[PDB]
Formats: sequence, C-alpha cells, structure tokens
Amino acid sequence: HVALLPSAGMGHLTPFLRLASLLLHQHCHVTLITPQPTVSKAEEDLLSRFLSAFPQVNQLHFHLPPPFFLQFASIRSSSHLLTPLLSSLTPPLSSFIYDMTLISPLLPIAESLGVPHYILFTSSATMFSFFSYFPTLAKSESFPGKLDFVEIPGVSVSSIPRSSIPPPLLVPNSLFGKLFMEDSPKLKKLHGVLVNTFEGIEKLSLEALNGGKVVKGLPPVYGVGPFVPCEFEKVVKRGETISEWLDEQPSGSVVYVSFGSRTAMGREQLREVGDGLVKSGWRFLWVVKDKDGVLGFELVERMVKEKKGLVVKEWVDQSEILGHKAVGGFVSHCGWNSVVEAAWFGVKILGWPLHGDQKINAEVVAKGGWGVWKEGWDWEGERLVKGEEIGEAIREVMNDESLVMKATQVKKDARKAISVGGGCEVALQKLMEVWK
Ligand SMILES: O=c1ccn([C@@H]2O[C@H](COP(=O)(O)OP(=O)(O)O[C@H]3O[C@H](CO)[C@@H](O)[C@H](O)[C@H]3O)[C@@H](O)[C@H]2O)c(=O)[nH]1
Repeated sequence: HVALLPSAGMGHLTPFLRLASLLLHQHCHVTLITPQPTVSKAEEDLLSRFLSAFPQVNQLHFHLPPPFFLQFASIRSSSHLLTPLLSSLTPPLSSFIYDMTLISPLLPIAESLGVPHYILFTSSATMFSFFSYFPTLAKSESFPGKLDFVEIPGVSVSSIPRSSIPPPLLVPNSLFGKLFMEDSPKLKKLHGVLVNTFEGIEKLSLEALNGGKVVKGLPPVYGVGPFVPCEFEKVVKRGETISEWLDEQPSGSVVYVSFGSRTAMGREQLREVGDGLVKSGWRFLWVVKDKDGVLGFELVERMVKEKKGLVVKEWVDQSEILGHKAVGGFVSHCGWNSVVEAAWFGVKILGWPLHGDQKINAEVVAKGGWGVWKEGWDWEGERLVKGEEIGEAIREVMNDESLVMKATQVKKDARKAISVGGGCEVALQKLMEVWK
C-alpha cells in the first residue's frame, strides 16, 4: 500500500500519476491524495481521466480552508489535517511518496506515520544535486559575491556557471532562497528520493548522488525514469485536426514548439518567435498559452501561403505530437517532463530556458549530444531574442544530423531502462523489497 501526494501544476501531477501507473503494474494499492480545490482545469481533466481509467486507486480529498503559488502556503499551513485522514486508512500504509516542494510540512506527518517515506523530485537528477549542494554553497559567505562556477563533484554537467543558477537563489530576502536552505537539509531524514531520469541522460549525477559525493548524509536516490506517457492522458478530441495535419508532412520536418504549461512570455517576445519560425523555413507546430493580436499580417500570411505552420491555443497531446514521425525537432523550455518525453521519442531539443532549473536542464541535454541551447539568450525578460537568432538556431538544429543520432540512442537507452535490465525496473523492484 503506497500513498502519493503531488504538488500543484501539471509539471508535478503528470510524473506522479505516471509513477502511480508503474506502481499499479507492480500490483499495488495506491492512495492518491488530492489537495482540493485543485488549481488548473487541466489538473481536473487529467485526474478524472486517470481515476476512471484506474478505479481501484484511493482518492483522499485534502480539503483546504480558503494561483499555483497560492495554495503553496495553504497546504503547509493545513498539513496537520492529513494525520487523522491517512492514519484512518486500511489496508495499512507501507510507504509514502510526496513532492519535494512539500518536504517541509509533510516530513513531521510522514515520521509520525511509521512508514518509509520518500520524495519524488519532478526535475533532473543534476538539478537535485544543485538542490542538495545548495547548503554547502551558501555556508561559504563569499556568495553571491564571488561565485563564478558551481562545481559539484561527479555530476553529469561539467561546471554550473553563475548564469545557470536560478536568479532568486542569489538575491537576499528571497522565498526560494530560504526554501532551499530549509528543505535541502531535511533530505537526511528520508528513506530515499525518486527521480524521473535514467542512466542514458544522467549517468554521472546519479552515481554522484548515490556515492555520497554531492553532500553527506544523502539517502539512496532511485532513477525510476523514464516516465513514459500513458493512455489515460490521451483526450478523445472530436476534431483531431493536429494529428491529421502532421500525417501529410514528410517525417522529420515539423518543429514542435512549446514553452511548458504557463508560458509567461510577453507580447514582444511572442512576435519574434513566430517571426523566427517562418524565417527558419521549416514547418512548425507552435503551442501557445495566453495565461490577442500578437502575430503579424505578413507573418500570418506566410504561415498560410507557404503552408507550413500550426498555431494552437489549447492543451495539446504532447505525447502524440512528439511520437508522430513528422516531428524532427523540439523547441522546448527544457521542463524536465518534456525533456524525458523528448528522450523517450528520440526528438532532438533546441533548448530555450526561461526560469528556474531550465538552464541546468538544458545543459544536461546538450551534454548528451542531442540538444543545443544558446547561453546568450539568458532568462526570460532579460533581453529580447530577435527572430533572426530563432530562425538561425532552428536551422542549426534541424540541419545538425548528429543530434538525431545521439537522440536515437538515448531513445534506445530509454527503451532499455524499463524492460531488460531497467534501472526503473530494478529500482522499483528494490523499493518493493524494503516495503515488506
Ligand atoms: O500543451 C501541452 C503542454 C504541456 N503538456 C504536458 O505537460 C507536462 C509539462 O511538463 P514540463 O515540460 O516539465 O513543463 P512545466 O509544467 O512548465 O514544468 C515545471 O515543472 C518542472 C518539473 O518540476 C520543472 O522542471 C519546470 O521548470 C517547471 O516549469 C508534460 O507532460 C507535457 O507533455 C501537454 O501534454 N500539452
């Protein structure tokens, strides 16, 4: 009997539900805790689709008294209500896996339950190394003053520059600066850490974390990746216009563009993207999240006259788009869920990091030889990226055939990490043994 507790946002619900499907295939009774009311509507649609596809999982509604960063506080300010709810649950609990962003309030709840508790870090193992090494960094008070490189011993990336550090982690009086300083030292009071990654993309960082090389006192970190897309996420769209447009395209020519689940780009930066998409000469599938006269007349004309581009304002099926053979490139913000998905389908990535851990995730892909990202573009809002750079970068990636070779073997390593040897297969087997 395992209990799951995802955080707000599709970036945390998607890997948690994919973790549930893999646990259910290992014959388990999984209890999915849902902090309701949920934030986004896509979270509501994925839950009911997953709960209907697996009616055997237990849904424990975590009701909170009266916006992704809004219920952030309401969960930890009311986390003392899950103690009567989780303890009044039979079959008796055997393990607990919650989100890393909830490691601060859920640790006293998990220790007072008597079960081996874990966290599920929804990002890369290299970023988890930066999260673990962060206490050791700030202790040397020459920070952020004289900090040029963050050299964590044995991680996949060489040396994390100051440019790749999340900006709020350097300024005083910052929330994530204080969140990292209290959540990271709590990692020692855990039984382990599950990360959506495999050896084919993060071999060194996984061996550095398990070898006690980042920081001392770390529990065993498990690479239960990749979290391959499942069928409960598939929406039966009555139109299905996107998949049928990709069918009439030569395989490997469409450039999929998506910046995640929020897309906080301004109206200025959105104009140059579409301006660079048509200036690259390649066909594109641009997914935009408004949360409207942004595109230009001659830009919309060239997208229709040349007959190459699709622009959608909807929650698309990214699994089918990346899995479609017509897609040969991926312009991504390097969110780790989209990275592991692109690694599963063997689609090379043009990294465009925006905030947070996306510059580190972009270097993990670039180190593997199946991704390219320009360091000069900086974070979102630092400066305007012209469409000439966008078209030039897209042409540099789609013409680079060696990226497809490395992305193909990463797909092979991903297909081998869940079947024959399977780091995901073994680690999940090694987790069922401690959950006796
Ligand atoms: O139209 C869309 C948009 C998104 N997705 C899916 O939604 C998820 C998005 O995950 P990800 O690519 O990681 O994006 P975010 O949700 O923005 O990721 C957040 O969470 C990640 C994990 O913590 C962090 O690495 C990122 O920086 C942070 O932005 C994936 O399953 C996508 O395939 C779709 O299916 N369709």
